[PDB]
Amino acid sequence: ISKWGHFYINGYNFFSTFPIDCISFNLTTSTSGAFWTIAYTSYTEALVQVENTAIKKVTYCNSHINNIKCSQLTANLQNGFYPVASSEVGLVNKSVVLL
Amino acid sequence: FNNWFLLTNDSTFVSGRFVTNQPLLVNCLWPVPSFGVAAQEFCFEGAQF
Amino acid sequence: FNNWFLLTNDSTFVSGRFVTNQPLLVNCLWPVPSFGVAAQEFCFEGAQFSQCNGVSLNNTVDVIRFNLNFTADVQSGMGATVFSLNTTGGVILEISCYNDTVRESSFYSYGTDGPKYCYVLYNGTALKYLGTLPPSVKEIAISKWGHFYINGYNFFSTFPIDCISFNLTTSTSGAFWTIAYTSYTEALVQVENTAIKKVTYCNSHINNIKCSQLTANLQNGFYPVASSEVGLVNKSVVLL
Amino acid sequence: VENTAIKKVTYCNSHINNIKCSQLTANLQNGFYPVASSEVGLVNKSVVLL
Amino acid sequence: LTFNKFCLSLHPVGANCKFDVAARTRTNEQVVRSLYVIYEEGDNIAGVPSDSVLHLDSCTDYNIYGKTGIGIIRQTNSTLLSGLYYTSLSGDLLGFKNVTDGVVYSVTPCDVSAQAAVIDGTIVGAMTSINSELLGLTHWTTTPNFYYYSIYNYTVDCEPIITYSNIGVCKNGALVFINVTHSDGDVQPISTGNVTIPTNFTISVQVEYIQVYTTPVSIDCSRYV
Amino acid sequence: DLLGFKNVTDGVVYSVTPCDVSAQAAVIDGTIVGAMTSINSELLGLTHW
Amino acid sequence: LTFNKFCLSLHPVGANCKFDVAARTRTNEQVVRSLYVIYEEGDNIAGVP
Amino acid sequence: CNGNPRCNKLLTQYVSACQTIEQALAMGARLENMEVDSMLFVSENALKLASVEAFNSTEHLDPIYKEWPNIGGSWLGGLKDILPSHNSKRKYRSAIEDLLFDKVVDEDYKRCTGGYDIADLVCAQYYNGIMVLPGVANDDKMTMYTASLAGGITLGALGGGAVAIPFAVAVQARLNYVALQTDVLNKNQQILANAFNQAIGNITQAFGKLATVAKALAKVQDVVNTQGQALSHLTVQLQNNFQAISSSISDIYNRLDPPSADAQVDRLITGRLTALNAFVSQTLTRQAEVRASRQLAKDKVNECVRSQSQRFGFCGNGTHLFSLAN
Amino acid sequence: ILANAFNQAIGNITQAFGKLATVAKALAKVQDVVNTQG
Amino acid sequence: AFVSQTLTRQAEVRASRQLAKDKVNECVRSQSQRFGFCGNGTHLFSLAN
Ligand SMILES: *[C@@H]1O[C@H](CO)[C@@H](O[C@@H]2O[C@H](CO)[C@@H](O[C@@H]3O[C@H](CO[C@H]4O[C@H](CO)[C@@H](O)[C@H](O)[C@@H]4O)[C@@H](O)[C@H](O[C@H]4O[C@H](CO)[C@@H](O)[C@H](O)[C@@H]4O)[C@@H]3O)[C@H](O)[C@H]2NC(C)=O)[C@H](O)[C@H]1NC(C)=O
Ligand SMILES: *[C@@H]1O[C@H](CO)[C@@H](O[C@@H]2O[C@H](CO)[C@@H](O[C@@H]3O[C@H](CO[C@H]4O[C@H](CO)[C@@H](O)[C@H](O)[C@@H]4O)[C@@H](O)[C@H](O[C@H]4O[C@H](CO)[C@@H](O)[C@H](O)[C@@H]4O)[C@@H]3O)[C@H](O)[C@H]2NC(C)=O)[C@H](O)[C@H]1NC(C)=O
Ligand SMILES: *[C@@H]1O[C@H](CO)[C@@H](O[C@@H]2O[C@H](CO)[C@@H](O[C@@H]3O[C@H](CO[C@H]4O[C@H](CO)[C@@H](O)[C@H](O)[C@@H]4O)[C@@H](O)[C@H](O[C@H]4O[C@H](CO)[C@@H](O)[C@H](O)[C@@H]4O)[C@@H]3O)[C@H](O)[C@H]2NC(C)=O)[C@H](O)[C@H]1NC(C)=O
Ligand SMILES: *[C@@H]1O[C@H](CO)[C@@H](O[C@@H]2O[C@H](CO)[C@@H](O[C@@H]3O[C@H](CO)[C@@H](O)[C@H](O)[C@@H]3O)[C@H](O)[C@H]2NC(C)=O)[C@H](O)[C@H]1NC(C)=O
Ligand SMILES: *[C@@H]1O[C@H](CO)[C@@H](O[C@@H]2O[C@H](CO)[C@@H](O[C@@H]3O[C@H](CO)[C@@H](O)[C@H](O)[C@@H]3O)[C@H](O)[C@H]2NC(C)=O)[C@H](O)[C@H]1NC(C)=O
Ligand SMILES: *[C@@H]1O[C@H](CO)[C@@H](O[C@@H]2O[C@H](CO)[C@@H](O[C@@H]3O[C@H](CO)[C@@H](O)[C@H](O)[C@@H]3O)[C@H](O)[C@H]2NC(C)=O)[C@H](O)[C@H]1NC(C)=O
Ligand SMILES: *[C@@H]1O[C@H](CO)[C@@H](O[C@@H]2O[C@H](CO)[C@@H](O[C@@H]3O[C@H](CO)[C@@H](O)[C@H](O)[C@@H]3O)[C@H](O)[C@H]2NC(C)=O)[C@H](O)[C@H]1NC(C)=O
Ligand SMILES: *[C@@H]1O[C@H](CO)[C@@H](O[C@@H]2O[C@H](CO)[C@@H](O)[C@H](O)[C@H]2NC(C)=O)[C@H](O)[C@H]1NC(C)=O
Ligand SMILES: *[C@@H]1O[C@H](CO)[C@@H](O[C@@H]2O[C@H](CO)[C@@H](O)[C@H](O)[C@H]2NC(C)=O)[C@H](O)[C@H]1NC(C)=O
Ligand SMILES: *[C@@H]1O[C@H](CO)[C@@H](O[C@@H]2O[C@H](CO)[C@@H](O)[C@H](O)[C@H]2NC(C)=O)[C@H](O)[C@H]1NC(C)=O
Ligand SMILES: *[C@@H]1O[C@H](CO)[C@@H](O[C@@H]2O[C@H](CO)[C@@H](O)[C@H](O)[C@H]2NC(C)=O)[C@H](O)[C@H]1NC(C)=O
Ligand SMILES: *[C@@H]1O[C@H](CO)[C@@H](O[C@@H]2O[C@H](CO)[C@@H](O)[C@H](O)[C@H]2NC(C)=O)[C@H](O)[C@H]1NC(C)=O
Ligand SMILES: *[C@@H]1O[C@H](CO)[C@@H](O[C@@H]2O[C@H](CO)[C@@H](O)[C@H](O)[C@H]2NC(C)=O)[C@H](O)[C@H]1NC(C)=O
Ligand SMILES: CCCCCC/C=C\CCCCCCCC(=O)O
Ligand SMILES: CCCCCC/C=C\CCCCCCCC(=O)O
Ligand SMILES: CCCCCC/C=C\CCCCCCCC(=O)O
Ligand SMILES: *[C@@H]1O[C@H](CO)[C@@H](O)[C@H](O)[C@H]1NC(C)=O
Ligand SMILES: *[C@@H]1O[C@H](CO)[C@@H](O)[C@H](O)[C@H]1NC(C)=O
Ligand SMILES: *[C@@H]1O[C@H](CO)[C@@H](O)[C@H](O)[C@H]1NC(C)=O
Ligand SMILES: *[C@@H]1O[C@H](CO)[C@@H](O)[C@H](O)[C@H]1NC(C)=O
Ligand SMILES: *[C@@H]1O[C@H](CO)[C@@H](O)[C@H](O)[C@H]1NC(C)=O
Repeated sequence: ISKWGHFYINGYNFFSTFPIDCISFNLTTSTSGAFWTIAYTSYTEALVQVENTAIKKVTYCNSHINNIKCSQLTANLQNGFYPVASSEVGLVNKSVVLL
Repeated sequence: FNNWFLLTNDSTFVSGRFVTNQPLLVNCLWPVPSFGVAAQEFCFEGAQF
Repeated sequence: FNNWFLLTNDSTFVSGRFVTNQPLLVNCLWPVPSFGVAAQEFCFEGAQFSQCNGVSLNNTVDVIRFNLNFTADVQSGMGATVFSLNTTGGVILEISCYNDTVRESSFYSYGTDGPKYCYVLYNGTALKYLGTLPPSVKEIAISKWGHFYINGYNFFSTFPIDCISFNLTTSTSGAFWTIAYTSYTEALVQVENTAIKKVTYCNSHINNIKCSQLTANLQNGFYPVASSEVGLVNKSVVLL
Repeated sequence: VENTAIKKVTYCNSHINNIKCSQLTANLQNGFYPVASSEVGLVNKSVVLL
Repeated sequence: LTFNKFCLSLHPVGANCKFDVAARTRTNEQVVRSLYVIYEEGDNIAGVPSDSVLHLDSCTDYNIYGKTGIGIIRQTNSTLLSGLYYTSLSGDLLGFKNVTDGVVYSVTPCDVSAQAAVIDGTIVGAMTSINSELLGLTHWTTTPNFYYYSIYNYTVDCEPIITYSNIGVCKNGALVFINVTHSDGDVQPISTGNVTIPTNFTISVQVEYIQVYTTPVSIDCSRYV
Repeated sequence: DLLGFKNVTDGVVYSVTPCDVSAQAAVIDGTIVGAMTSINSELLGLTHW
Repeated sequence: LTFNKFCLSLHPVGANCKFDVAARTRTNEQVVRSLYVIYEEGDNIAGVP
Repeated sequence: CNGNPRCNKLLTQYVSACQTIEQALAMGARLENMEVDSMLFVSENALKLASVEAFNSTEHLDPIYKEWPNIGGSWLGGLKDILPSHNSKRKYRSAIEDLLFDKVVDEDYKRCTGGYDIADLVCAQYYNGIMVLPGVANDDKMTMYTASLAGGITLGALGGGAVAIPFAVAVQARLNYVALQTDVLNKNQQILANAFNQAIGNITQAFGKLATVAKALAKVQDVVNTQGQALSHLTVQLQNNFQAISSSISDIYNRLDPPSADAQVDRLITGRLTALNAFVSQTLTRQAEVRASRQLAKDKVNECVRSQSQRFGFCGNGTHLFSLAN
Repeated sequence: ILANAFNQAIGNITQAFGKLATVAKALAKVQDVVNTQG
Repeated sequence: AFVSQTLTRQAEVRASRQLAKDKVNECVRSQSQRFGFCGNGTHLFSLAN
């Protein structure tokens, strides 16, 4: 469930509602005695390998080597030279010149 | 990734490698044990539980 | 294909082979013999007549083609009118040629040897001027949608024609000519000097391959084809 | 132009100068070049209609 | 057709597009008015011919989850735990899932490409992936990669007129397998023991074509443009 | 491009040709010494032919 | 942004382009009016924050 | 056109381009097939001698070679990785060939129309009108060709059965061709055989997991990748809208009246024809390059494997002795 | 014998050219070259 | 595009011309010692048309 109102069941968005400020639940497994999980997650960029509509491997582009891996679409980089950027530009001053 | 899927608004990929923006930065993980009850009014303002 | 031409709305090909949809499915062929008169009020509803040479189809007729030399020996038994047209809404149009020029929205004053000026008449008055009769007319094709082709070129069009009347003869020339009731079909046509030389109908699998390859003499080899055609099929709808 | 300064100007005022301007060089190498046989100026007008 | 929002109006304000209202006479059609449309993409609202049918094992016109086409739909034993429908690299629908029970269905084209063999201006055989009659051919045989239909009486030793790789087709329509060329072998530079030396020679002539030059073209760029 | 047409009155055929055509000029030592052309007319300041 | 001429109008006559005036609610945005712009390229007039 | 009859009727005015595209592809394939067919050949006796088991036995040796235990002899340790063996998945396959075809790398189209599962990439391409002609027969012919070339070296005679000679005798003949040997008593082929065995073992180790080996691996991987990418691009070109509402002809015909639908479909037709023309041009260029490479390979086979060339530095860097092919 | 074989081979080649895998390959190659040029 | 295609063809024909020159020099004007170069078999002489 996304805070923008979208519901995904097994990965597919079947229905959407108005944006949700806050949501309530109260679930249990009764007497089955089964443990399960709840995940509070955020969006991030990653390389995902899928086999038969199932996730097999996830590589996060969180480091320079991981950035190269994501750029090359492979988790096993062969030895060699790869083009990269020397740095990123962030907060910068503004200069205006007019006649 | 047994109960984890790639979210999509359209047809789903069967096989291959893709660079995508997915909800995968796990802010928190709550394991509900056997014979346990998970009840919460969670508002989207943080998950430091 | 001596008095047969490829119909066109534009410039005409001089030489080469082209796959085109042309009025070439001959529903009926009427040979007018020497010293004979061909008179008919043909309405476009079939051409199963007793004078058809061979076997006549039951399909509807698309185009009617007159194959004859339109020389000075050609005479009409309806006077100056060569073709009487009945269009939608009961509007009568006549194609009439005279020996003298007729003013617009006027009628012939004197009512054989010389230039002939042809006009379209609606209520006995000249509506459109078509021009003089050229000395080399070999075929006149008329479609039920109102288009007229002279030697393959569409010179004028009228309202859609429900049914058309004529009454022609070759006088004392003693020349036989032809009338063809034909329908549109796809075929490969070879043209040399704006003249039809060979026609291949795509009516069989081998003919389909020939039309696809733009040649009537296929070399031995393998060619890609479709395994079948899809016709009438059920419809399936799935929704959430 | 060299360093935003004019160094050489060649006017396309002759046939050889026209070829030089077409080839973007003032020193043509020996060879064959495509050209036009003439220019069309004031001409009559002809209209043909049905 | 499916939409999330659909509205008709007589005013142009906020309209994504407009229709053309026209009057048709016996010989002419004249536009008189305009009808404006405000629409949003989605699937909440669907237009129907009048106020869920699935045909299986037969060619049909399908409209499944907004994807339309012609094909044959078959139930499968496959299990795919993620998604609703699946598409190919070119965007064609390959399969979908029934939401009620999770059963997977596959979609295949009704007609496929085939290879027709033409010898002496007639069709003698056809290679196809579907075991069905085509091109007026009735008899057929099975090969490890395809079905082969032929005018040859199938329930052969002949010269292949048309060959590709190991496959050859005879004028009677029969299918033959072509093997690699055989030769006696090469004479070895051995001078020990029993050896063979070629003695009786005839003459063979072999033809080889080689291209030497092209046909150059000069282009007047100004005259072409 | 239009190549020819016919006069409807008498059936006479007329042909249309371009007024100017492409030519090949020979340049030796920065001057024009000759020209190859399909029209027998003077061009590029050349008289003898 | 620099222009040689910039005019806003409520009439479509002579306008190069138009803006879309809309009302934004808590869940929807609806276009109500149009504001037409007549502009010319240049640098005589410049918009500033 | 994805099987749409109206799209086919529209394309009937463009049949010439499809005719040009199809003829260019069928003639290129035919020419390549006729030069490959002319290139390859086998010999029956050489194939009967070309195996590890035959080289490890003495059933084919002439009675005069009683001293030698088998055909391979001291060289067999290097020849077991090159000669075909019975412990292979396919016939006439060697260890190096299997290693190459596994490290670097179905043709049945009857399974695509079965509908027993979701179609894979090859079947999906076939649904789009793209067929890959069979190539397994070419690989089998090539492996038989190389096996026959290897086995012909030890064939003592051509007019009868499979009579064999020891490999050391052939090596000695090659040495005499290089230079007339004058020390018959002090033959030292053991050093050469040991060096050959060690080199072959190191090459096999490199292929399983030496600049020439790396260059060859890079070249074959590049060839495979280039072959795949062109078809991938051609398939992916079918998703382009070409300034139309949709890339699906069926959707266009289901959403629009025929007069507007035809105008929408014409743009897709033109774009797809342009893509096919580009693919054909690239294919023809590749085919010409591979024709030149095939001429080079034929020269190498004729002058380094079937004979001992007198050209300096043609069969490798050094004084050439013999060459084998896989 | 060599002269007779040469004469027969040349005659067969001429017959093939007027209306033998090498001859077919050469004809296909030259036709392909002409068509590609056009 | 036409120029690019023409240049590629010209390079291919240059390679073919080199092959033809080698064939003329080694099979027609002399008797080559290269095995299997002037056809399949023991070469005797070659003619050209
Ligand atoms: C299926 O389709 C639906 C519908 O299109 C998609 O839903 C969209 O989901 C995305 C996130 O994946 C939503 O994007 C977010 O929009 C929020 C609203 O943005 C407004 O406000 C910001 C400033 O606050 C403006 O810049 C912007 O123009 C809008 O006016 C934003 O608040 C979010 O931004 C913040 O969060 C992201 C992280 O999520 C940060 O990167 C940003 O910097 C910022 O902090 C965010 O961008 C989008 O609104 C949804 N659309 C709708 C219509 O609801 C589904 O994603 C799609 N599903 C799949 C699987 O593809
Ligand atoms: C020179 O230019 C003129 C003017 O454009 C062309 O004249 C057209 O000729 C074609 C035939 O060649 C005419 O096409 C026909 O239209 C008829 C009217 O169609 C309407 O009704 C049908 C349903 O009944 C609707 O589907 C359609 O949208 C229209 O509303 C149709 O009745 C005809 O269809 C039937 O006949 C054909 C065989 O002819 C069958 O294939 C069909 O299945 C069907 O049974 C037919 O399609 C067209 O109307 C003419 N246009 C005009 C404006 O009059 C000339 O053809 C052209 N000349 C040359 C040489 O190119
Ligand atoms: C390069 O050029 C060489 C020659 O310089 C070619 O090699 C020749 O290839 C041919 C074709 O394969 C060989 O001829 C074949 O011999 C087989 C065995 O021959 C028997 O009969 C003769 C009778 O005189 C005996 O001398 C001989 O010992 C054998 O007992 C035949 O079986 C072959 O017959 C074919 O035709 C009949 C008729 O239909 C069929 O039934 C057979 O199955 C078969 O198809 C054929 O006669 C010839 O021996 C080879 N000569 C040499 C010197 O090696 C190469 O092929 C060529 N290379 C390339 C790549 O083209
Ligand atoms: C939720 O459903 C999933 C299936 O989607 C259940 O997972 C399955 O659990 C069974 C029983 O433990 C597993 O069976 C085992 O199979 C292996 C073969 O790989 C075998 O070696 C074991 O001995 C055993 O038979 C099954 O594999 C497993 N499937 C997957 C994909 O993990 C899961 O148990 C269900 N959870 C609950 C709480 O019911
Ligand atoms: C209608 O006009 C056509 C011409 O467009 C007439 O056809 C022509 O008829 C003449 C006289 O029969 C033919 O002349 C013959 O020419 C051949 C040479 O090929 C010669 O061998 C014969 O001895 C004779 O001189 C002429 O070829 C022929 N032209 C064509 C194209 O067929 C036709 O006769 C006219 N019909 C009527 C009824 O007037
Ligand atoms: C790759 O090549 C290297 C040499 O470049 C091979 O290593 C060499 O192996 C031989 C034996 O095969 C060693 O020679 C000696 O052999 C006798 C055999 O009786 C033994 O008694 C001696 O103790 C000694 O091992 C030689 O020293 C050795 N050379 C080096 C530099 O290590 C290697 O085996 C080859 N690899 C493969 C996988 O074939
Ligand atoms: C194509 O080649 C074939 C052979 O592969 C040629 O047929 C052969 O023709 C010769 C004569 O040229 C026949 O030999 C004999 O010639 C003497 C001449 O005096 C004659 O008295 C004998 O009765 C006999 O004809 C030979 O048998 C024959 N071979 C075959 C298999 O038919 C053929 O002529 C060549 N074609 C051309 C157009 O050159
Ligand atoms: C075609 O025209 C001829 C010639 O005008 C018509 O023949 C006339 O027929 C009427 C009776 O209908 C007779 O009184 C006339 O004497 C005939 N004239 C001649 C010259 O013979 C003929 O009837 C017309 N055909 C049709 C079907 O109307
Ligand atoms: C032109 O065709 C129209 C077609 O309608 C003819 O009008 C019909 O004439 C018949 C004669 O039996 C009447 O029964 C119908 O009621 C008429 N229909 C209409 C709609 O008026 C008309 O007569 C034809 N014109 C000529 C001169 O023959
Ligand atoms: C999906 O599967 C369900 C069953 O799991 C199908 O529902 C059946 O539909 C038929 C035809 O209307 C009914 O006779 C049955 O009673 C239904 N079975 C149920 C509800 O359990 C449904 O048709 C399938 N959907 C498809 C094929 O699109
Ligand atoms: C080479 O072949 C010859 C025959 O051409 C062989 O000589 C024959 O050998 C057999 C088997 O021992 C004897 O029965 C014959 O009497 C021999 N014939 C003659 C004329 O001597 C010879 O043995 C073969 N040589 C080799 C090395 O195999
Ligand atoms: C087509 O040819 C006719 C003659 O067949 C030309 O008509 C002539 O025009 C000139 C100039 O006006 C008159 O002096 C003649 O008397 C006309 N001759 C006739 C009517 O027989 C006509 O000009 C030609 N059309 C062109 C050249 O476009
Ligand atoms: C093509 O020729 C090869 C080589 O002669 C044939 O291979 C033979 O196959 C049979 C059957 O398995 C074996 O018993 C022989 O030993 C093989 N011969 C050799 C020399 O290895 C092959 O069968 C032929 N293929 C066809 C389809 O006829
Ligand atoms: C700022 C760049 C200066 C020049 C850097 C030169 C060296 C590094 C890049 C080498 C590229 C090698 C290309 C071949 C592929 C490979 O072997 O990796
Ligand atoms: C469903 C198809 C299965 C595979 C069919 C293979 C055989 C038939 C086609 C051969 C193509 C030959 C291409 C070269 C040109 C030619 O010689 O005709
Ligand atoms: C009207 C043109 C008739 C033909 C003219 C032929 C001769 C002149 C042009 C020669 C072109 C040479 C091209 C190669 C480049 C060069 O050497 O200049
Ligand atoms: C902008 O400039 C100021 C000084 O004018 C400097 O202190 C500051 O770091 C600059 N900000 C940047 C470069 O982001
Ligand atoms: C449609 O399905 C029915 C049964 O529901 C069948 O009888 C009919 O033949 C089908 N029509 C086709 C396949 O055109
Ligand atoms: C136009 O034609 C007239 C004669 O009608 C002629 O004198 C004049 O030179 C022509 N003008 C041109 C060719 O520019
Ligand atoms: C699919 O299921 C059927 C029984 O419904 C069975 O006969 C068939 O073999 C199965 N196929 C596979 C591949 O499991
Ligand atoms: C084909 O062969 C079978 C063999 O049983 C025979 O019965 C049949 O008549 C043959 N058919 C033809 C058309 O010859």
